Amino acid sequence: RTYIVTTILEDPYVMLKKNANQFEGNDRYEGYCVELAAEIAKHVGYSYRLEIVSDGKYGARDPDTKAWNGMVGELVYGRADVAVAPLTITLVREEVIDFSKPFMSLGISIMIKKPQKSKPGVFSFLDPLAYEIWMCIVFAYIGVSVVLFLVSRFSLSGRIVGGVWWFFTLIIISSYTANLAAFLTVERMVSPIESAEDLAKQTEIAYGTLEAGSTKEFFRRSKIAVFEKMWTYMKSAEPSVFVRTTEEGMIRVRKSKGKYAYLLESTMNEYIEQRKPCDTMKVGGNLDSKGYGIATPKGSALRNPVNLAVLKLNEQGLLDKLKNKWWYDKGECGSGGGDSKDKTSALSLSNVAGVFYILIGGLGLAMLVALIEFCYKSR
Amino acid sequence: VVVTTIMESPYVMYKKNHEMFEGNDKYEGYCVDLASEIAKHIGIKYKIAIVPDGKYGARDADTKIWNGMVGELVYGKAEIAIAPLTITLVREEVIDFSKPFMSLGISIMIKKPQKSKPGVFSFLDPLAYEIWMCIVFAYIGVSVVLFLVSRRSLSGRIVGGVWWFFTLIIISSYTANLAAFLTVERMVSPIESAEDLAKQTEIAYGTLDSGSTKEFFRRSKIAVYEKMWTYMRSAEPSVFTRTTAEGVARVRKSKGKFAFLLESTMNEYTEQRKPCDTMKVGGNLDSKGYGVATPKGSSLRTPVNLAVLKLSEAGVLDKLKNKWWYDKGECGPKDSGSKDKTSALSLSNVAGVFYILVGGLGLAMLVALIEFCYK
Amino acid sequence: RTYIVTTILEDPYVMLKKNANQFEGNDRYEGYCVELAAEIAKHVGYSYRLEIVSDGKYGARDPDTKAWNGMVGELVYGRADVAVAPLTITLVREEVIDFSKPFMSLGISIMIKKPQKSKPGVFSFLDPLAYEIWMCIVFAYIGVSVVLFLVSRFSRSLSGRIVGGVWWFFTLIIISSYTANLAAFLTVERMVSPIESAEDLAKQTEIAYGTLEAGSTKEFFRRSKIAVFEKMWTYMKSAEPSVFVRTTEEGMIRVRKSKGKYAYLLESTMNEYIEQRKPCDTMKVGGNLDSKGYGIATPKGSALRNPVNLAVLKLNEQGLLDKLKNKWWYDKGECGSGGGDSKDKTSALSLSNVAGVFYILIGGLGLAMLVALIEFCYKSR
Amino acid sequence: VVVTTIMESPYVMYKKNHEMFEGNDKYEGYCVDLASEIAKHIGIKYKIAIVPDGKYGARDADTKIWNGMVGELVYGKAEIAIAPLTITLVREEVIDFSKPFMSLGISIMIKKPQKSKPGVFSFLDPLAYEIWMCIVFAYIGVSVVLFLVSRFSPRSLSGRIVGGVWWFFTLIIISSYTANLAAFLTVERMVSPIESAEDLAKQTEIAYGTLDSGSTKEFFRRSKIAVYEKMWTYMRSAEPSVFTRTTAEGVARVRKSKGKFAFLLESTMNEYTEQRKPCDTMKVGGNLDSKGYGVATPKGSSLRTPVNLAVLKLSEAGVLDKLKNKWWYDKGECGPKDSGSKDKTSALSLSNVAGVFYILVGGLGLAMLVALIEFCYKS
Amino acid sequence: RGVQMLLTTVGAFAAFSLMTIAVGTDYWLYSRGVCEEVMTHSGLWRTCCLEGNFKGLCKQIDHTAEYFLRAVRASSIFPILSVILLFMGGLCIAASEFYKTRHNIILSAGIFFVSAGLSNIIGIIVYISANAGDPSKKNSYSYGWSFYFGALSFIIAEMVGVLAVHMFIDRHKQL
Amino acid sequence: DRGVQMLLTTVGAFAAFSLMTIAVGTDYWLYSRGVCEEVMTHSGLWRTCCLEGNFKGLCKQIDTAEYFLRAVRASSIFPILSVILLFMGGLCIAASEFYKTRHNIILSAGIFFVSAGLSNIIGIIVYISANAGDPSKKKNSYSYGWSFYFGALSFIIAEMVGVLAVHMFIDRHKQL
Ligand SMILES: O=c1[nH]c2cc(C(F)(F)F)c(N3CCOCC3)cc2n(CP(=O)(O)O)c1=O
Ligand SMILES: O=c1[nH]c2cc(C(F)(F)F)c(N3CCOCC3)cc2n(CP(=O)(O)O)c1=O
Ligand SMILES: O=c1[nH]c2cc(C(F)(F)F)c(N3CCOCC3)cc2n(CP(=O)(O)O)c1=O
Ligand SMILES: O=c1[nH]c2cc(C(F)(F)F)c(N3CCOCC3)cc2n(CP(=O)(O)O)c1=O
Repeated sequence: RTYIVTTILEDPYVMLKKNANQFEGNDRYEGYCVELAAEIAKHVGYSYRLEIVSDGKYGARDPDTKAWNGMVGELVYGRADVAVAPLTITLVREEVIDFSKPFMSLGISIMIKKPQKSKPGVFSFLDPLAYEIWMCIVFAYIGVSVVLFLVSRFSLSGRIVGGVWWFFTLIIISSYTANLAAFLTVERMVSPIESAEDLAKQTEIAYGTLEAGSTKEFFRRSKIAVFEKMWTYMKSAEPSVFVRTTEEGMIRVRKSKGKYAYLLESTMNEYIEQRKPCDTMKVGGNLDSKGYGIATPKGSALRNPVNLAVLKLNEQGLLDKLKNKWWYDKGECGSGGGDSKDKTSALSLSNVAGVFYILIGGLGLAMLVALIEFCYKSR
Repeated sequence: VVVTTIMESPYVMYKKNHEMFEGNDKYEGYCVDLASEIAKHIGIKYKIAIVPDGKYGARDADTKIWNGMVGELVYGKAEIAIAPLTITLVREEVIDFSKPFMSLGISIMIKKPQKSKPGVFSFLDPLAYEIWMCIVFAYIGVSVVLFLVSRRSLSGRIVGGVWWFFTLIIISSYTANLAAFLTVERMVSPIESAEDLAKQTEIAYGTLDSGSTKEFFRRSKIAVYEKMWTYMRSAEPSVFTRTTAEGVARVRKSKGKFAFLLESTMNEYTEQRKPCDTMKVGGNLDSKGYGVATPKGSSLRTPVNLAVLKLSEAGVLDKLKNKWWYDKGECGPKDSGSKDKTSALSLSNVAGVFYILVGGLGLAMLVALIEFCYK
Repeated sequence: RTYIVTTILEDPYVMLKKNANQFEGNDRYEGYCVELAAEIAKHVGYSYRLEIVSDGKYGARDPDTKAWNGMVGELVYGRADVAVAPLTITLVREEVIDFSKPFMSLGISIMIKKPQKSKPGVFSFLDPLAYEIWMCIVFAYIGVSVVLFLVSRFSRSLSGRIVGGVWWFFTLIIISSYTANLAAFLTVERMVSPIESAEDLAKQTEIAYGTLEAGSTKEFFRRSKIAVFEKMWTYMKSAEPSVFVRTTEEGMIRVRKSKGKYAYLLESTMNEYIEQRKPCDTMKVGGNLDSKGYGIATPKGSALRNPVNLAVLKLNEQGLLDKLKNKWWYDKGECGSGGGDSKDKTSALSLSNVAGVFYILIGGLGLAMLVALIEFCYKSR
Repeated sequence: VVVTTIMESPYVMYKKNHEMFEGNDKYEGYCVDLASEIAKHIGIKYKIAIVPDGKYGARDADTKIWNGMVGELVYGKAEIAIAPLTITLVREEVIDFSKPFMSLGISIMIKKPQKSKPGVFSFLDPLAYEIWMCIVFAYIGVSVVLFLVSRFSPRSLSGRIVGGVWWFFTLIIISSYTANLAAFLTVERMVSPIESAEDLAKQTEIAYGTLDSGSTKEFFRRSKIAVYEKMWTYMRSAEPSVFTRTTAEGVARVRKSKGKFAFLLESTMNEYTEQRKPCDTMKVGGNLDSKGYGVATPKGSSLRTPVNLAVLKLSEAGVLDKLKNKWWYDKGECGPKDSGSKDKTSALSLSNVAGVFYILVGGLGLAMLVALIEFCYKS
Repeated sequence: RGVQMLLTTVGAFAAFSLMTIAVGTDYWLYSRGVCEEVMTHSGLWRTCCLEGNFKGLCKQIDHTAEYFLRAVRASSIFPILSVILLFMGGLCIAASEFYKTRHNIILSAGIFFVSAGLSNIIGIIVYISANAGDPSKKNSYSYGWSFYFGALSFIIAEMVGVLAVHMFIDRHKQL
Repeated sequence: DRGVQMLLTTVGAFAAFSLMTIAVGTDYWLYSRGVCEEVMTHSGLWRTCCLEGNFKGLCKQIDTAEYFLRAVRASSIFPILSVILLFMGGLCIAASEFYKTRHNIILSAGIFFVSAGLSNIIGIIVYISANAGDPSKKKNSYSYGWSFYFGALSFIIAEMVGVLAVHMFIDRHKQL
């Protein structure tokens, strides 16, 4: 006999094929879930037919006024055989149907925009001061030069002018050194965001999640002290969650210039790490431990072979290979497919380039006015 | 049972949804939640009522009638006073009070201490005056010993080396101190930080026209509050404020301004209000308390006393105060300090050396002119 | 008729007079509570004869034996009407007797050992570059001097220019190192802040703190539900050293022995008294953790319940309580007579730590003038 | 009801030395408290078995006799077994398994370095590298242009301009150097030379050793991903006997020496050693694999479903993370002092300043050699 | 010879014209003040709004050691003495080019030029200190080239002063 | 002051030889506390031996940009260079005292004096950099022995005999 499987149209798992109608049938979708289904069908041995759920939603086992939705409802209604799909393990789903094995670990990630600061040229030279300060320093240079010239041509006024100029440049150099040291050690002592206690301690970047779902249930039923503090901080909702769906929150975080954060699943973050343009990274560890599974009927003969095959594939490592190739080969990013940036501190000819440029410009002006002097000697 | 409550900003708010329900759950804050907590602790059917007098209750001592919540309690129109009220000797033989659940006293609040922006003192901030005219003494000593040895040699090399090393240590210490000052940008609290440090300072202080503060300041025998009273009386007539709104408008204008001398309730309320600019408490003075009231011959006095005492000891009013006074705030920078952008140095922090250099050049050209004139 | 009052002497209330037994008994008692008792006896009018407590305790609930002790135990079991000795307020004390008013506001205070500022002399001058490299630069200077002398006498020259340049590079690099190091010391000594409140104490870990077992502070901390106090209790539970102490005196002498990192969290009055004690080894910071209070104790149905209430309210309103507190807590204190002895907080390099360069400057000019005199007298020979 | 657990694990311990709360409620730790928590839910009779066998559980091919907790389960002496079982195939075809309550994965181990005291590299560490000979090239340029200016037409304006711009150069370069060195000394940031498993395979400078025999060694020998093939080929050329016999020997060896002899172990034991008395450990994060620890029952019975629902309902409820957090982060005193300590001033010793001393002394030496040589040969 | 006399004379005349167009229109500083960050052009004695609903509505403006600096900034005695000193220097050079028999007038005029540069630098530094000494709480610090041709006046005054010194040396050598 | 200066130079050379022999014969190079528990030990390059403890009598010695420094510290070429250059300078001044007709020998002797100063100063700096590099821990350290003081005395007496020899070499060549 034949068997039917169901899958929900999702970006990290199902590809909407561009050719589409010219290749219909079993070869209509490609991706992680359908390749897993093909591998486990080759392992156990049967014929599988793909199907699409009517509502297009994950569904839940909430005890509402009947009308259960999702794969769990579609399978408890009896018109299903197996259901391979991204599904979160929960007790209400476990109460009527069991799952085989957790083949993937999920956690809660934190969204941080990519910090990129291009180093300027001559602008960075004048950065640790003011423009009117440089105007005044060149004005004072002209003033001390003309006083020295007049006291040389008139003839200890020259000595006292030299002394006050030495005192003046003494203070100028000390002040500039102090200001530059202050700026660089302020830039050094920055703290990147890791885990949750840093977020609870900074109280400067807004963080939120979806209005409902597993993350909202975890936040509402939170009991970790730092997570309880974070939940109470988010309960004020002065800027609120300000989100409607996943892509809307992603757009808001990207347009917030790093001033906003979102708490979404580690699977979604790892998928969006390379598919999206490289502006967000994963930091810290998983905030919670949860897994996935494959839905099987509680009283069917296809309960043990599916578990055995999925656990064999998990132990073999071909699942890890397929996940790695699907999540790294077809990625529009170079954060993980190429070399990263090594933090070596120090400088790399970035801010001192402009003063080198004005150095060469001053030597050029000096040698051209010396050429003018030599041509005046030619006469 | 019926209870009166006066409209005040730390305690009871009108709900945003005014049309949600008229009656019990129409107000939120500290006072109504405390009333609900003691009602749940004891067990009674309670409502919410508002006194139509607008006063807190003071004996006029001429017509012999009591007003406010105490007047409503005395004249047989109320039996519970959940509205906070300070305990006073005059309002004890006419109404009986419970044990105080909140401790408050006369406190100091000052305007926002910003960064200093001087013209000459900014250059004077690193090191000190003593070191600087000791530098002057060292310089004139170097000059006189150079003139002595003048009348290539070992002595000249030695004196040049030690002078170079000396000014080297001076520049290094100066640069280190200035770098530390720019790195930390640590603010220093003003002079008004204690009772006496408020006493000898020249900053003008202001208060309300009448109230607990004026009543306490009418009679004194401490010989420091006497000095404060003489300072207040000899100052400008703008010290007295008819309303605290005019006073806060005055104190937000000037850096020194007319600083308040009031109880800590409005201090801790306004340190975390919408304009988070002043969050200063300084020290504490005097001692007061807030408690509920009960008329005589009523058996619920002992029950409400035990209820409020148990609630204070196991701890539920401290939770309410922390939730609705510190957690409930428009800004988070008051509870935990933050940093600020260092930004550019501008010129006002370095304007001192410019004037000194240009004046030195000017005096050099005058003394050159005098040298030409006398020769 | 006559009346008796039960008081307990711990500190500094029922301290005995200087002449001890030379007085007549009751008339030899100085302190806060005895003066308050005399005043409130003068307000309404009754005999203020002093009694002696039996066991010296303050009283505690013992539901297992259904007994009582202390001043409250003496008052509940007859033969007592007024307990002048101040005591804390618990639920059982209000259940068995009644208090009128709290005559003072007080709570739990967090303390720290007072640091001492001792600026050294010439030692701080060579401090920011260890010890040996000052020696190294001294012989480096005489080495560059001997090289310069030999190249000047043995020979403008190219060999002199490179020596001058490398000496210049040496001076600028080592003085940049000295400036960076001194900025490091100043910054590190500057951004640190003294402890304050309870939450800043909660993030701090190496400072440590602990309280006595036989006290209401431990019961308050164990029964607290505040998340900050929850963290307090959870860290206090994981105590590997002997953090707990039995009595106050042993804990305080242990604190004075270390005086680098501890906090005991005792009651406000005792901490203020220690602040006014001749050791002068602590500073008080922060505010009251809780809102505990004192009060006077009277039996039920007595005729001296309402007059004592009006009397204590009269003392609260008149400010004579503050007068007695100032007199017996600041005037009699032998330490900290001038509390504002250090309040300028002038945080800058003064003459007390940079004077080493001045001393070596004066020494160098002294040697310079002696060798100049030696050259002059050699010429005069 | 008899429940069994292993004693040679960092999850159970003996209270004090002897006669400390004798009975069933004698041992304390994560495993026994988790067993009590899952017993209090369904209502099973808690007990202690702790029978040892010298091994955690295995199946020899020639003997065909199972051992350990699984060996006790298959032949039958208990019905509930809570113990740290890595669920795999060969134990799955014999007895069932429940949903794991925690994640797993092999994580690399490196001893955390304290500081670095180099020689010439300490001198060259601040600023940059190419800046130094950029100044020496600029100095050569100023010298040659000054000499040609003097030779063409011997001070004047050109000398004043070139002297002023050279003075500006020396002040700006010393100000930048002083600012950088001050920012280095005030606060420091630690990143470690190791960052990831791919970088671990790429660096090829630190010795790696998994174990003499175990799950890690079996996974390494049976791996399939090319980076793990590179790691295995590195393991083939293992000269200094990196085949660690015991886990205690490996951590004892990596504690003494940090330059080499890195250890490979699971995340649980690594995080346990993170909070131990030497207090000197470091991990980079990221799990190479994904396993878990779960309970097992002899075949299927009524206790299977009860314990599965009990451990799952404990997994969504915040109590298992409670136990994990409180145990692992409260019996370890090293991690209480989070981040770092700013009370480490010290001073500039000789080792990081002596490089310029060597440069100065060599410069004066070669200067007087070349001076005597040129005076002896030119004349 | 006389070519440098013509050069310094036309330089002084250009200095006077540049001075009077400096002390003429009030187009000194551009700031995002309030007539809301509305753009107004501020000078010395008067400030009006170049765009907004208040077009055509122009209003007057004003402003131990700090008291002296703010009094100097409000009174603006430094530009007054600068322009008086420059006018006296111009009259002296006019007398010098008219009366050839006078000797010390060239040195005097050089002194007036150097002190005019002195007055210019003290005036500009006190102006920057005055208008940057009130930071209050973006593009507030904008310049409309006014200080640029103030710098031009400074450098041309310095040039004519050093030329006057050089020709005093020349005419003393010719004596 | 010419013959007395000859006497001063030869006495300084003999004192330099005596200080070199004392330095190479020194057993208490540095007062370092440790284990033979932290107790005071007399650190020695040839024999690092203890004075207090139950193990007195038996004792054993201590042992790109880092290999060379460690190698030259272990081989201890600095005392060898110091004694070789000092002996060469002393032989040169002794020969100059013997036969006076040559004048380049005293300039040469000044050259060996300044190169011996070079050698012992680089030996001092390499030894301090070698023994100061112990970042593993030791609350109390340093407290250097008198060997460093004797080496400093040798360095200063070498530089003063060098400058005196060069100065009067130029002199005696001038009046020649
Ligand atoms: O079984 C479930 N499996 C789920 C699997 C995923 C994911 F893997 F990411 F696709 C998500 N995503 C969460 C992030 O935004 C996109 C959807 C939600 C799931 N939900 C609903 P929750 O309760 O909101 O987690 C379930 O119920
Ligand atoms: O018990 C008392 N508690 C009081 C508590 C407060 C407040 F701080 F707001 F909570 C005030 N505010 C003083 C400032 O203006 C607004 C009302 C008055 C109180 N009064 C009357 P007072 O005599 O004017 O102090 C009492 O009697
Ligand atoms: O009524 C009470 N009044 C108390 C008054 C004081 C004091 F501060 F000395 F006035 C103290 N001290 C606290 C500091 O250590 C020494 C004893 C304890 C009191 N206790 C016991 P606790 O509060 O359970 O420790 C009471 O019960
Ligand atoms: O059931 C099992 N549970 C196990 C649990 C653990 C851990 F939790 F980490 F303590 C370990 N650690 C492996 C690393 O060294 C320390 C011990 C081994 C286990 N093994 C043997 P494996 O075959 O080597 O995994 C089992 O059989």
